Amino acid sequence: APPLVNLAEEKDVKVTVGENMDLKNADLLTDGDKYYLQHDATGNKEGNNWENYQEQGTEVTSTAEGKNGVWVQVDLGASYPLEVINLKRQVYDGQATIGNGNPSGQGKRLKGTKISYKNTAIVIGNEEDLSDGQIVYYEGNPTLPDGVKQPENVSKPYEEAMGGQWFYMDYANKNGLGATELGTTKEARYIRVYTENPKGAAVKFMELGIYGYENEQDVQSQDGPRRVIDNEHPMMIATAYSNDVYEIGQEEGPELQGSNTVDGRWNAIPDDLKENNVLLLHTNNLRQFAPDHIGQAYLQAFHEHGLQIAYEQGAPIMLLGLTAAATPENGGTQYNITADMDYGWLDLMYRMYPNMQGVFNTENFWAGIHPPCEGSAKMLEIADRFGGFFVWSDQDHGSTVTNIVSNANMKKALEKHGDAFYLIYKNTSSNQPDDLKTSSFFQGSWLAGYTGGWGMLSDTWAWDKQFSKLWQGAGSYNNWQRLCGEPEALLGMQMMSTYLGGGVIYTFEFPEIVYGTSNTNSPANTHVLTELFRYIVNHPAPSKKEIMEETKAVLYGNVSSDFYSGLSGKPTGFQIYETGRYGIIPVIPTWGTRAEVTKKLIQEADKLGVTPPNVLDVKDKNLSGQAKQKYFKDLYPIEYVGNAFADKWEGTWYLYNNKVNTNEKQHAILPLEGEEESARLKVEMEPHEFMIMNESGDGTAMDITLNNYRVNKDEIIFDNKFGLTWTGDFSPGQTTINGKLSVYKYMDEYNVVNAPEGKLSPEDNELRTTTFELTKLAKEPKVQVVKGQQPDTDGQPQYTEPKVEFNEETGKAVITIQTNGWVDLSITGLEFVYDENAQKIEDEP
Ligand SMILES: CC(=O)N[C@H]1[C@@H](O[C@H]2[C@@H](O)[C@@H](CO)O[C@@H](O)[C@@H]2O[C@@H]2O[C@@H](C)[C@@H](O)[C@@H](O)[C@@H]2O)O[C@H](CO)[C@H](O)[C@@H]1O
Ligand SMILES: [Ca+2]
Ligand SMILES: [Ca+2]
Ligand SMILES: [Ca+2]
Ligand SMILES: [Mg+2]
Repeated sequence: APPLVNLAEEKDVKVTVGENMDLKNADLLTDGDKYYLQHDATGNKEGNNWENYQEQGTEVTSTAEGKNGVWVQVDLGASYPLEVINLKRQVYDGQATIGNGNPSGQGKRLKGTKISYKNTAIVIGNEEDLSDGQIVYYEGNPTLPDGVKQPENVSKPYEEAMGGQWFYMDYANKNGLGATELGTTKEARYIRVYTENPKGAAVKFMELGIYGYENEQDVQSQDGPRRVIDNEHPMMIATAYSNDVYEIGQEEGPELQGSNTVDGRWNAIPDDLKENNVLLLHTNNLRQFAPDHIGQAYLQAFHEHGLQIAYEQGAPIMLLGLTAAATPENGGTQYNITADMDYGWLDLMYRMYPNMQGVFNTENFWAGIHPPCEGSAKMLEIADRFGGFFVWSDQDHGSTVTNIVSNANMKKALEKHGDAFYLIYKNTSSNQPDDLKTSSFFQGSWLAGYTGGWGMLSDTWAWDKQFSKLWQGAGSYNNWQRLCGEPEALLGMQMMSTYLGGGVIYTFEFPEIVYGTSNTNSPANTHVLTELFRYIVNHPAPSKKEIMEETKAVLYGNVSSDFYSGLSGKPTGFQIYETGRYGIIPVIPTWGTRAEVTKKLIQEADKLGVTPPNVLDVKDKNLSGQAKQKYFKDLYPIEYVGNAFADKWEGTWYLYNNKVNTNEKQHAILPLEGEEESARLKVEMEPHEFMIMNESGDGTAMDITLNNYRVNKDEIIFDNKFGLTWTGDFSPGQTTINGKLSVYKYMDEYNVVNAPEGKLSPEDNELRTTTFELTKLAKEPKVQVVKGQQPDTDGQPQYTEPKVEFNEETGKAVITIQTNGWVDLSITGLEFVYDENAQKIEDEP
């Protein structure tokens, strides 16, 4: 257990009241329950109806005539450093009803009249009569203990809330309501709460949480950030979705999609990569549409439970803070139990769990604009106060970033806390060609210093919108089938392109396919993600300085989707390029006027010691399409010839075949280093392959890593040879739809890395050819596999031994290999001589 605890709950406390007061059911004050839900075992429903909100609690009643004010006091049994207090009293005058929310007819919200209590005060101390009392909070005019002085600044009443009220130990910080620095404590044994009900002599106290430490040695402090996210410290996020089943008080940790667990996902990660990974707790459709009491209870219980399990395993955590515009801010939806977030609870999670790091937001604007901005503004402030971070994932059709800045509170929060805020793409709607513009916006936002970084969320839902079987269009298959169809190597190609643009966050869905099921690692995870991510961890991406230095043009405004065609590549929806010649092309959205953005970018460049790029409005005559190619070709020299993607960056060539789902070979012809400048490497690749090449520099050697890992889904998924049920319906006794269960069955039984007996190795044994032509050489070069992807349990090879043909009379050496997966090749004994016929590395006339 972490050092910050609810002492009121953990200790054997004594509860008392003043003379002429009656005390009833004292144990309810410190039972950890603020909601008194009764039907947890049946999904918080009795029949088809959500259970009512029924408020129970410790009742204190004045029996002194004409004097309704009461107090209740807790003796913790010893003096402890206290940091936070949470007080909740009866919220509703009478009983609240369950009425219509947002969206109308599905969302549910409590309705009724809320109580605003008066003459509320909180006093703590180390004498039982509190003659040494210190004021934590004071509203109205309750008579304090003898020896405790009236405070100068007095609070006014507030409306009681579902989560209660939160108090901290700095009276000068908003009269005790203002959240303090981690570890701001006062030592006390006795805690007294004063309250007067506006109607009558009785107050029901539903909970008094008193959070502190066992001793002063355990008191925490804010000594720096919880993590660094940058080119030298990249971060992979894996989403841990609730399976939508949970019961408050259950012994076992929350079940995740695909028979996964929080601890299980963490322990599946290779040890050397754990420091660059985080788990995102996502509530998914847990208690979806539920009214306030059920929503808040389940949001809190699910996240706390995940945090605790993570804490025991040493796993850092992000929480889903906001999706589907489901926020407690005015106008919010109830599409998710994030609707019932209590910002006091979110603060508590950072104080209680040292492994709590970040907040995640995605997919809001289809459902509402300003509510998710208002909520994100508050959560960004909280995250950054604790040295944490905030990630916002979305595709930008053109108004995503401008919507964010159009909200005054979010704009202001970004100005103060922007260094802890990260924008990552999300290519779910792959059929809209906004992938490349999104990356440009997000890179541009970072480059100019409005945000702390950028990155990627690649979603296999992208495949659903366009394709099915290999080389085929969507056809008439179920969407859960098409979800499974994406080539594994393509995920690596996407990672490579994000890396080259100085991206620092990497995340993938559908998690049960890309990371795995049943706490195992999937084929994608094992043979692509973990391999390439290890390269990214050990070979830092370009810094902001390096991006700035290589960038000759920055655009301003809402760049056209189709701008990239005939430049870096046609937007495919899959976040890949035809060439690396121009980089990502940073486009700064309208964070301010062109002049304001220009000044900001110049300041950022100056700070890095770099020449500022020129800023052009997207509408500039030079970017028209006739003149755009001329303008960009004059700024950025050609590096290689051919139709494959290639980028040379700091001595290393990065390549891929850039066809998403068309079976075409592509090539790249590279000028090689050394004394002989006519030296050439031609690479030819079939689709779904990426490559990293490093020359020795003296023209004698080179190392090549290639990866073209692709599982064939044609028979198992699309022909459906095992007769799985791919539909959106529930089957008898199931809380998960058939389509999902089928994905899980595929991953558990039919596509298993190192498949044990009775399970199938992945369908990955059909190999494809990569060829390398080296010219002009005097003698045959030497090739060998340093390391290669090993067989699954079926014994079938993932590569064949490389073959070298060398022609004496011409310079040409041809190296051929067949792979499905990764190999590290080493080529040595290269003796280049002058080649008058060497391919010219230049543009066409
Ligand atoms: C009902 C259901 O099973 N949903 C799962 C599914 O949800 C995603 C798909 O519906 C997809 C179709 O193209 O659209 C996505 O927006 C949707 O994502 C989910 O909902 C949005 C609002 C966000 O909260 C996302 O974080 C969330 O994933 O697939 C996801 C995983 O891709 C989950 O399993 C859902 O349970
Ligand atoms: Ca209680
Ligand atoms: Ca380059
Ligand atoms: Ca080198
Ligand atoms: Mg195999």
